[PDB]
Amino acid sequence: IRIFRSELQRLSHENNVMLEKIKDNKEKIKNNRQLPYLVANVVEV
Amino acid sequence: APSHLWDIMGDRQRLGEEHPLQVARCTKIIKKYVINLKQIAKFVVGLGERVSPTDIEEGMRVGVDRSKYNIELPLPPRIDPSVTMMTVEEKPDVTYSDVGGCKDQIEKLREVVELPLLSPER
Repeated sequence: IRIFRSELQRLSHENNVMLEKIKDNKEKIKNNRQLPYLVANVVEV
Repeated sequence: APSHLWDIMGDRQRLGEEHPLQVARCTKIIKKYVINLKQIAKFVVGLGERVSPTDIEEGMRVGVDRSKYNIELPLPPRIDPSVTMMTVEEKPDVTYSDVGGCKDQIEKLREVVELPLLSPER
């Protein structure tokens, strides 16, 4: 009984630790985005 | 003689990396500004350092830097035509009293043209 409830509480704690790593990756994406995008025509998908 | 006084600023107004600006026109404004070059090339940039957000208008020539494109100074639009620059004259030799006669055809032109310009409140 306590084992089932302990794995669900620790699951959200592990996601919160990985959430800070994703936020750091989002900052890297924002840093990798620079104002000029120029222009490109997409002729095929 | 006048060139010597302007050579002092030559260490700034010349060697600076700002002045080499690329002139272009902003096609789309998002409030990201889509700007089309003269080489048939476009890009998207933001404001500058001293650039005000209300100075940039739709369909206006906007100069940007040559290396890394960024808005620096706005420019008046319609820069292509060179023909109408010579159409404006200055100080015509014919005066107002050169037209001979007291004929009332003179009084009709001054009231519809000269009067609203000199006395707009009449």
